[PDB]
Amino acid sequence: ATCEKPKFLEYKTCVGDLTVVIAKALDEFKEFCIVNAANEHMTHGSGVAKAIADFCGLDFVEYCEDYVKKHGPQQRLVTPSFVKGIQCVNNVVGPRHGDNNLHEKLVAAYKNVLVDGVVNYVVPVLSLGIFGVDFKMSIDAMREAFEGCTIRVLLFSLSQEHIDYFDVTCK
Repeated sequence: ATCEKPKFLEYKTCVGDLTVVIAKALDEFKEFCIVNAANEHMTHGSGVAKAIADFCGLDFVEYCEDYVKKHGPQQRLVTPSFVKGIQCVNNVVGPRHGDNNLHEKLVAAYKNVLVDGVVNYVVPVLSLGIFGVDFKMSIDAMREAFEGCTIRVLLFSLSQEHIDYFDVTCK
């Protein structure tokens, strides 16, 4: 029933990179939003940003560049993906480690994932800088953000241990 709202919050997990998770999402959701852990300037030099930029292509990249150029930096930019099956890319700028109210800002970052009309999401564990630093806070924050929502979330990370923490905290 993957183009309808779920009855309640549903999760999927993937230990894998963007390539792997996108393939899994295409297969299991068919249609979905990819969340990109972005910077304000929507640059894609490295990491998931670079991965999404490479995967989505020049039209995606040009879209983001022109937007920031014309409209200035963005903390949440929902863009076209230019990829069949990918309803949109939600470029979410999360907090950095040591920021004031890290937890609150993490919750706010995950609440920014939601896109009106979009029911299926691929969501990375938002990093605070260094890989794995506060993944527990980040995953906890996601759940708080998503509480009660009628969405499906395919959470992915390159680390099994991030996924195991998700697993053990499922309730």
